[PDB]
Amino acid sequence: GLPRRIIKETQRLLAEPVPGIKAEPDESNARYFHVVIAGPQDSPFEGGTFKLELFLPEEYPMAAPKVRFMTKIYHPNVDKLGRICLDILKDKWSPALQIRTVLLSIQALLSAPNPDDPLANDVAEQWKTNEAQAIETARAWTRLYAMNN
Amino acid sequence: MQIFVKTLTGKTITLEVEPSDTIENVKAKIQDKEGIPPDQQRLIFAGKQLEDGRTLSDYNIQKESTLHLVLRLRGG
Amino acid sequence: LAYDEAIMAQQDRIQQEIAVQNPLVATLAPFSILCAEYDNETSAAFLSKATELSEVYGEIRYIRGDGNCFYRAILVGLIEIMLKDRARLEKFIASSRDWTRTLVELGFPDWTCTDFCDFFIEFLEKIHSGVHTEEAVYTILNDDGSANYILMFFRLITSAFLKQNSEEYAPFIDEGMTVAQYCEQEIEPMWKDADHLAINSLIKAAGTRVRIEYMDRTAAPNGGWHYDIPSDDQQIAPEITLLYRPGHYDVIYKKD
Repeated sequence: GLPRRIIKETQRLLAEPVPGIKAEPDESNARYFHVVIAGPQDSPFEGGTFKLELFLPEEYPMAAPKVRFMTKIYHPNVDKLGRICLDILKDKWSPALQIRTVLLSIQALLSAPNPDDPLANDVAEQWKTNEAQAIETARAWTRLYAMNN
Repeated sequence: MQIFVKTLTGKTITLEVEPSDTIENVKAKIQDKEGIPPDQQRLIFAGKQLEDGRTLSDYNIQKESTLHLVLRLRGG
Repeated sequence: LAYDEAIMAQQDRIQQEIAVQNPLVATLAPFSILCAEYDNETSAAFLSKATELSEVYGEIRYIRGDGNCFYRAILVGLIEIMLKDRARLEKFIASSRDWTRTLVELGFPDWTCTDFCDFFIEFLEKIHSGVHTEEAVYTILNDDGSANYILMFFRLITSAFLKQNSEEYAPFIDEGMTVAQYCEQEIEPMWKDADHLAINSLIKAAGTRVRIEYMDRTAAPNGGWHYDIPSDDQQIAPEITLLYRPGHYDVIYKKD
C-alpha cells in the first residue's frame, strides 16, 4: 500500500478542511491532489477560483511536494507554465511541514497579497516600478481566466 | 585586558590580550591553555565569526567580553 | 529562478550515483580496509594516521555520505548498544515518550512530529519484544523509507534540545541567526550537514557518551587528534567512537 505519512495526512486533510481551499485526492492515484484555492479578500484576485496540482514524490516527506498552478494568473511568483516560486518548496523544506503548510503559504502569496518580490521576473519588475498598473492587470486576468463555468 | 572564551564543553577560560591582537594570536593563546590548534577553531562574537585577518578593535571587543569557541567538525 | 529546477535534477543525479555505490549503513569490516584507501606516495599523511589508529581499532562501519552521516552514525551506535544492554533499551523507550510531549510543548507541528516519535517508539518496542532481531534491524536501517523516518526523530530532538536551552546556545550561532532560525534552516531539514553545535546537542539530548577521532593530515599529539563529548571530571569510557575525516563520519570499533 502506502507509507503511513500519506494515509494519515489524507485522513486529516479531509475530516478537517482549510478555509478558502478545496483539496481532495485523485480517485486513481492517492499521491495526486487536485486543489482549488478561491481568490482571497481585498486582493486583485478577488472573486476568482484557481485550480492547482500537488504531487507527493516517492521519497516524501523527505522532499517537498511538487506544486503547480493550472489556472493562469498575473503574479510575480507564478510564471507562464504555472510553476510556483516558493521557499518551502525548494530550500526551506522540512519533513515537519505538510500539505496544509504548502497550501496556506501559497494562499498567503495572494491573501495577503504577497508583493512578493525581491526576485527578478518580468512581472516582478513591473510590480516594482509601479504597484498601480500591475495590481489592475491582475484584476483583469482574474476576469479573463479565473472564472467561470 | 582580560577576556573570556566560553566553549561548548561547559568550560570557560580567560586570556591576557591587547586590542592590537589579531584573531590568529587569540587562537594561538587558546592553544596554549587548551591544546586545540588555531586551524580547528572557530571564534564567534555578537553572532558573527571572527576572521583570521582582523583584530579585536576591528570587532569592538572590550574589557571583560566573552568570545565563543566552536570546533570544525562539519560533516556529512 | 527558472534555472533552479534543473539543478535539483543534478542534486539528484549526484545523490543517486552516491546511493548505488554503497548502502546507508554498511556491514562491519576490518579496520585494515580503511588503510587500503591510502598509499605511501600519493597519500602518506593519512596512511600514517590510519595505521596508528589500527593499533587501537578493530572494525569500521561505513556510513553513506548523504548530508545525514553524523545523525545516521550516532543512531547506529545507539541501536547497537541497546541490543547488548536491555535496560538501556527500556530506559531509552521511556525517555523517548517524554521527547514527544516535550516537542508539542515547544511548539513543533503537532501530528507530524508526534508520528515520527510514534514510529520510532514502535521500532524500539518491537526490538524489545523480539519482533526485530539483530539482522532485521540492519535491514530496516538500510531501507531508505524506514531509515530516514527514524533519522528524523534524532534531527528533531537535536532541534528540541537547542530550543530548550536557547539563551545558553544562541551566542554560539552565527551569521546573525536566532536559535529557531538556525534550527529550521540547518538541523530540521534532511540532507543538511551537522556542525559542532548540532553534534553537541544530539549527544546530550540522546544521553550518550562519544569519542570522535579527528583524522586529518596535520601533525598531532600522540594517538592523533580526538574529542570527547561530553568531556568531564569523570573518566567513564566512550560508548561510541566515530571516525572523522574532513567532511565525513563513519562508525569505528575499539579492538577485540
